[PDB]
Amino acid sequence: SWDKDVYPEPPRRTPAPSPQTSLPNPITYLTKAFDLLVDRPVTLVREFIERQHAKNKYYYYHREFRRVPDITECHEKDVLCMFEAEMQWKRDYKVDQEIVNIIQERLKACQQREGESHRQNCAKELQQFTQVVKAYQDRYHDLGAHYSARKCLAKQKQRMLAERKATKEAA
Amino acid sequence: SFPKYEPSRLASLPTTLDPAEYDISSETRKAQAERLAIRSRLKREYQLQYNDPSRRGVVEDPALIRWTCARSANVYPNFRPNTKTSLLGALFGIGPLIFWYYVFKTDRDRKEKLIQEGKLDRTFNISY
Amino acid sequence: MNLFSSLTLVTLILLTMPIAAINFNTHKFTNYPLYVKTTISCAFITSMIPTMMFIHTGQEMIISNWHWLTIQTLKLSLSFKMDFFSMMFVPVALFVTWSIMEFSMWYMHSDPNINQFFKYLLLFLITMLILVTANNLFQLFIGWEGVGIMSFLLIGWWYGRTDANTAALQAILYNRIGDIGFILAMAWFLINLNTWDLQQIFMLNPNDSNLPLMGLILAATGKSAQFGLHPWLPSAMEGPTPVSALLHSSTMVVAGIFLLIRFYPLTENNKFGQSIMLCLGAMTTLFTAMCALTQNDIKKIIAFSTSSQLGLMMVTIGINQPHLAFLHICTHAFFKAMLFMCSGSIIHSLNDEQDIRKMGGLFKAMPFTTTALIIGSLALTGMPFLTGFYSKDLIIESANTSYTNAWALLMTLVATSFTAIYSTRIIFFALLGQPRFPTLININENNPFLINSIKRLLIGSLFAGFIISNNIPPMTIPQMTMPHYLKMTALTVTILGFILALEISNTTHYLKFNYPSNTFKFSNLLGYYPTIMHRLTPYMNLTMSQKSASSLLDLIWLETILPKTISLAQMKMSTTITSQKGLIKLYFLSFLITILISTTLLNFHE
Amino acid sequence: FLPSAAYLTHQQKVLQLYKRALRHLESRCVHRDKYRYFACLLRARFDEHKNEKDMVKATQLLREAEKEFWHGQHPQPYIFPESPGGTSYERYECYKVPEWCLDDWHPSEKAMYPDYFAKREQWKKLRRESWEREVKQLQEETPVGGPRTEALPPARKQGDLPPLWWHIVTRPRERP
Amino acid sequence: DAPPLTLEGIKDRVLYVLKLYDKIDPEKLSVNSHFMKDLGLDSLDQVEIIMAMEDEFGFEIPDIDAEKLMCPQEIVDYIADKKDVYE
Amino acid sequence: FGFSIVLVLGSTFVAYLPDYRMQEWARREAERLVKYREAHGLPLMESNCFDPSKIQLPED
Amino acid sequence: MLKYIIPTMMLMPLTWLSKNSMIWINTTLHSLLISLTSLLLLNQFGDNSLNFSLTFFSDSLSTPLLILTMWLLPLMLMASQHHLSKENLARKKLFISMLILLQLFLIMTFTATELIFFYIMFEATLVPTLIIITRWGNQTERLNAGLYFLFYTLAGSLPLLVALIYIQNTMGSLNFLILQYWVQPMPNSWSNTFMWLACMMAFMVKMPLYGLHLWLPKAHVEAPIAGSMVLAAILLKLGGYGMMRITLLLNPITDFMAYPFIMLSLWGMIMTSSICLRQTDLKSLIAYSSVSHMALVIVAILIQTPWSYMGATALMIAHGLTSSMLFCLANSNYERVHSRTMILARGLQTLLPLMAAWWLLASLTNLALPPSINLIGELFVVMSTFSWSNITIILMGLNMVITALYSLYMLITTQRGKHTHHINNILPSFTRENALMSLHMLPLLLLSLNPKIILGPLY
Repeated sequence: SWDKDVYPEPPRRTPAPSPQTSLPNPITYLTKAFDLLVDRPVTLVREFIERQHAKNKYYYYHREFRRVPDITECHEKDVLCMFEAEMQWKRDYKVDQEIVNIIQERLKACQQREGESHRQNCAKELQQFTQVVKAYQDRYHDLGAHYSARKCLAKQKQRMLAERKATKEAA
Repeated sequence: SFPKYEPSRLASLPTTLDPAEYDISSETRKAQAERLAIRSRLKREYQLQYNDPSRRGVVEDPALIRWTCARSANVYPNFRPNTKTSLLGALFGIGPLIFWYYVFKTDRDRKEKLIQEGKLDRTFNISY
Repeated sequence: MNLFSSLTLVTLILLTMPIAAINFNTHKFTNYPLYVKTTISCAFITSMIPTMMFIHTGQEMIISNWHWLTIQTLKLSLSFKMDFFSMMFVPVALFVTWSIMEFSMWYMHSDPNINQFFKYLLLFLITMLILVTANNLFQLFIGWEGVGIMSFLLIGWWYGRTDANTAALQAILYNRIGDIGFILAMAWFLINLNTWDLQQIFMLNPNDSNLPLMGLILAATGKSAQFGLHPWLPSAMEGPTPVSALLHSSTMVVAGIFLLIRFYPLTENNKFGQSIMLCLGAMTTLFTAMCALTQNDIKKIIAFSTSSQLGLMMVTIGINQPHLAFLHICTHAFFKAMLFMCSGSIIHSLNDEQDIRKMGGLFKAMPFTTTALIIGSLALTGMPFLTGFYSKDLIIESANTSYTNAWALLMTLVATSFTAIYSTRIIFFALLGQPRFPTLININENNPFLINSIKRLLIGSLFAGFIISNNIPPMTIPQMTMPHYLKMTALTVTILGFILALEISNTTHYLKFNYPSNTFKFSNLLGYYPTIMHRLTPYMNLTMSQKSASSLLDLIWLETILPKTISLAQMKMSTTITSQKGLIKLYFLSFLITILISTTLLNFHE
Repeated sequence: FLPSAAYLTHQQKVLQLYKRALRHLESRCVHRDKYRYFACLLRARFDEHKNEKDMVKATQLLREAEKEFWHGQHPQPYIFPESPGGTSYERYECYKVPEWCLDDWHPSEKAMYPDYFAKREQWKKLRRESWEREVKQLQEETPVGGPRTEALPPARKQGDLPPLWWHIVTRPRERP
Repeated sequence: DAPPLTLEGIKDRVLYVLKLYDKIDPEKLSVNSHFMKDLGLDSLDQVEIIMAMEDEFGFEIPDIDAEKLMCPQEIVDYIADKKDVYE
Repeated sequence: FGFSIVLVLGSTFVAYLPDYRMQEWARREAERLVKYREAHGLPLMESNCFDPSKIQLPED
Repeated sequence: MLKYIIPTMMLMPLTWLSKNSMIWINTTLHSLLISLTSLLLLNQFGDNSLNFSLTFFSDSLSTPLLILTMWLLPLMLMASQHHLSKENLARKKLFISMLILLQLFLIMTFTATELIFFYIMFEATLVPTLIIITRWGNQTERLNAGLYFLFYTLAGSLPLLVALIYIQNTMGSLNFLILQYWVQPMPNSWSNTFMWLACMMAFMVKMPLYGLHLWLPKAHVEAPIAGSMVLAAILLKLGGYGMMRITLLLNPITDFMAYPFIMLSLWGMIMTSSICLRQTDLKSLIAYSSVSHMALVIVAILIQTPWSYMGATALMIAHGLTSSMLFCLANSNYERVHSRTMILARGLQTLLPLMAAWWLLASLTNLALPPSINLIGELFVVMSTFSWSNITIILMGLNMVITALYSLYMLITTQRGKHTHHINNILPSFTRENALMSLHMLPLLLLSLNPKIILGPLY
């Protein structure tokens, strides 16, 4: 399963079709035949397989980590500090890429659910998409292929120093 | 009623209207006869090397081997660097290279100046 | 929803089992054509159902699974959808190709390589179906190059025949220019919108849409046989006949403009884009219309005809009316599949003489194929309520009632007159005149599969145009308010074209033998474009390949600059050093001048 | 560029002109009856000055005839579907598998076809037995050091097969 | 295409469409007769004859051969060679 | 020993294995972290990945 | 990694003290077992690389290339009979042991922790290939080919050693982590520019780029099939591997100084794809094809995008497989007819009915067929270079058009239309050649199903 609050779904809206005239309705007979020829046997097969699964019990756990301190607390060379620092940063980088993947899947799903009126009830998700992706464009973008962690902190210092000069001019 | 059929390097002059075929020297008759003799001797040698029931492999065409070794290995001799060869070499080898190098310098200087000003459409330009 | 998704996926999955049949064969079949025909019939009869559910309810959907290389901020899966176009197109293609399976049981019966032929043609259907179902743009690219290379193979079916593999090489060359256009569009979409996904791209509306739409125009005019890159189409006709039928009636030629029909929310804007669209469409329409006149082969006439129809569809995209263009795709597909199949019936019945000279008397030589040709070449023009009325005449009505380029209107008008007159001339020289074809005749249609296929497609091109074109939700505003002489003008132009072609026919009845006046040449030699470009650009590139690349730059200059100068320097220095005759006075004078040159000239004790 | 001679003839050149112009008039002129009229007009135009006793006037009229023909040719002439450039032109070159092969089969497939392989064995014995002395003596007996033609002589001495017959007899059927 | 052909059919059809021609006669027309030598028609009309056989049987024969047919027996023989008329 | 034990067993081995280059772990960790950061007010992926409390700029 | 080093040693006396007509079976069987055991390596996960010592360690760039080497060994060791099956037992054993020793130095080179060790095993790979191509070159300019190979690859590769010693004694050790985690930017002086030009120019020689590419085609048309396939696939993709590793240093000056190499690579990619359109000598077309695709690889390495490095390693592996297979089909046709030319060996659709499928499928994997790995590599290189500049995609697509043109001309020239009907010696296709074709193609399609392996460090 999945949380309904990270992959959100609006509530369902489904009409009840009122037939004006009486031919009637080939697809209703065909979907009842579909139910009787497909829906029952696959349900019986899945129920058998689920009983065979629930005879025994496996479990897999989620791997979790700790917070090794910083790269801002590591010294000149000290390779057994920078190692834990940059692996912690690289795992943050992977999980942040997947944050961007989740938001972009939400944008795709808002496109396909809301139909031929795109701009109704997709303003909020496009807003948060441009927000998180503006953060990504600011934070990880223009460093290249040989990122380790140190070019990211150099970009951090250079950007906040440039904005410090900008707000000094704005003072 | 004729536009005289000017030829070109791609529209070949056909065998009908030469019109040098219609005023004939006797030496051209001798030339056509000896050319027929050459092709007849070549076909005779080929057909005798062609219908042997004992022969198994290929016929070893010497003109094809001669053309191949003329085209691959025998280009480098003969050669001398002439004014024409040096001119055409430095034209086809360096000219377009330095042209595309100038246009890449121009485009990259425009792009880096424009993003130093920052007025590009990189509102989201993620997959760089 | 269970039924809808499950039946679309089994319509895709039934076209994998005969490939398993040939791969796991090991004991060679005989009824493999029967197997492929009945599985295509089953695929159509399961593809009718979710379209019926689509019109009955609505309910569009996408499916997307099995993601591979979910690397950066993007991710790509096998992701395909069914919307209005994406499942209103599929039963038409399956129906057309099932009739071509009938006709290719018949026509290719006497060639013992039939199993590999149906393998290739089924695989071609699979690839074009993958092209018309996908929304992931990379999967569209997969279907693109796959139908390009199956087009290569099916054009070059008859090995031998240097015309055929020349044709196939030209077709694959113009398809790679379609590829450079399409990858330029793909690059712009990746770099400016983080993906190639039609949902997100349509979710935004990027306003600087110049570079991608130029790439789309280049890809469409490469794939859809249009001006600049058009002349591969009669050359593509030079292969087998059901090959040409499937390859240029329904599939493989609409895939250029089907991309532009897909990208309608991005080409809503950009007036420059629509201007390029309809200028290119009008240019193709007049050019292949005038080029279709004075052509004396059947298949080249039909190729120029379908190029003119794709020209009208590019006009239909230039005016903001994509759904009419899709309706024209469907009706056009039925129609020219039926026309190709009828001409292939005649050509195999008449010992493959294949040309319009020496073709004449065929009416009452059993007139089933003449009925097929008169229904067809009637339906090509605007006949007031037949299948060819709806699409083409709504196209010219919506083209006339719009803010158009004012010359493209005249081009489409004149080329409608031209398609009237070559339709009349193909009827007159194919069916009507005095019989000019050699004796010992065995004209034969007492034949089950031929009459079943022609029967099925005439029943198609009489009713299914109306059946398709009526029960669809109106996705645009129909114009419906025209003056006089703007609605009548379609029938007016087709009737004046019929009068013009019939008087040209009655002048052909005369005997005068007029000399040509070079417009006859300009319309007769395929235009001067194929001869001029195919003698220049193979000569220019390879003349600069022998001189510059082959002999000049790599071999002779690079082998002089890096090996030769170094090796000659080493050779000359060695022949100056070691060339010493053995006199001792020279060696000790060298020692003495070395001692002096180390003491007083270049100091070593200081 | 012909096997038997070096130059065609004068008459042969006029005759090829007549066949090419008559074929292009076929292709130009449909309905076959106005064709027949124009073909008899062309035949009369050749008849009007056929009996001129000069020779330089003959080549004069021939040269101007090629000019006024190449003015009035047809762009796509109706060539038959076996000629070069035609519609088929070795359509069925797919299936012309030559008969130096078919000896490289497995002997079970050779056990499927007994009689044809036995008769191929006797034809191959007929090839090998009558190759050396007869054919090579007739090819190195009658010619001069220069052959000067490409017509090769028949075998009329006493007995057996003509020289150099194998890859001319055993060619494929051209409609397999 | 499924035609059957034999030597009888090609012989009778070639002799038929030579019999139908105008300025010769079916009275003295054997299978073995020359064109210039005894029928007495000119070489121009002999190439018209060759054009008739080409337009009937549906395939070109070259002028490297069309110099030297001259008699309907060799015509029947040559077209039977080109079509390979046996089973 | 080139197909029946190499190719097919290699296909089963690299068909599925532990999650190569930590992909599905990244999926599940991102699901948990987006659920957390949406349930606690703050915007998901706050910028400035290094805390500006823990930075010292050179002065001017 | 020692568990892969030591059975490669132990597979060498196998070949000596196996008896006559039994060296073959034992070497093929045991090298295929080594290939399975090699495929068991693929463990590499997430954060770090994996360390198989302070001596051996594997990045995820090195894993598919290592499996490619230990997979291309048995394929070659079967590929190299019928042109030395009549030779002596001692010379045969010497050839097979030379291939085993070349595999050993290639594994040494791909799991090289230190760049000094990488250089030593780089030219240790260089050593046996000269002996192989010179002793079994089967043509008259094999001396010229091996000698140009030697002096080009040394005289380019040699000041790289001086630059590596200078980095060794100015920044401590040369483990890739401590070369990493410590690397400081090197500003726009001139000595830094010459150090960059030494290292990058050594690998420029090895790839090759256009001004240094006549190195290659003599060493392929004048060489046996074993030296040809190992030379092309493993040596050029090893050069690319080395440039990928050493480009982590010298970060700022590559923007200043890396424009003319991009230029020479692009324009020479176009000129090389043009020169392999009109040549004879069927073997040479694949050689200049390899020059074109590795010029594309060089453009991909010198621009420094993660998309570019993923596309680079995918293009490396796919082109290695495709060019090695296509060399092998060229040798198959040369064993059919002793020609080496192209316009002679015509026909071959009628005869040899199954070989058409392998020619077509190899030509389509060279065509950049879209689900294949070759188009994945070329597509990501095109994406990255259009991010580099908006104008250079014209050269990429023009390369694409000409590449499809010459590859499909190479298909429809040799194997389309009419046998020359004077050949009459070609036998039907053996099971060996088709086994080799199936060993080439089927890993490429099975990687086309799941390409998460071959994408490199920046997955």
